[PDB]
This record gives sequence, structure tokens and C-alpha cells, in this order.
Amino acid sequence: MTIQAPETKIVDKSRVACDGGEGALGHPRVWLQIPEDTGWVECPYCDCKYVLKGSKADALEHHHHHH
Repeated sequence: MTIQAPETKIVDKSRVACDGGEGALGHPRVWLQIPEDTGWVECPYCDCKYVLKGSKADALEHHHHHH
């Protein structure tokens, strides 16, 4: 019903100290590891999708591709 909330957030480190959705829906201090293999991790409470800084999942916005 709530269509949830895919909250994309780019982090500097791979292991992210997440919490959850609403106060009563998590927030116990949880650390999720972002795999460079894909570039993101999701927390099924607030649906916070953490993208790794500069990862292949962070290849949006605009390309560069070097020479």
C-alpha cells in the first residue's frame, strides 16, 4: 500500500552502519557490507539502498570512461 521508499544513498566506506525504517521499525545499529561486485546494499525497513562511492552502481549521472 505504501509503495515503500527506495532511498538511494552513496557512502564513502563499504560497511554502512544502518538502522531501519521508523523508530519502532528497527534502529538497533546494524552494519551492512556493500559488495564492489554490484555496488549497493538494501535495508528492507526504510528500503535504504546504499551505493558505494564511485562503484559501478554509481556509474549514473554522467560517464567518463578515461581515454
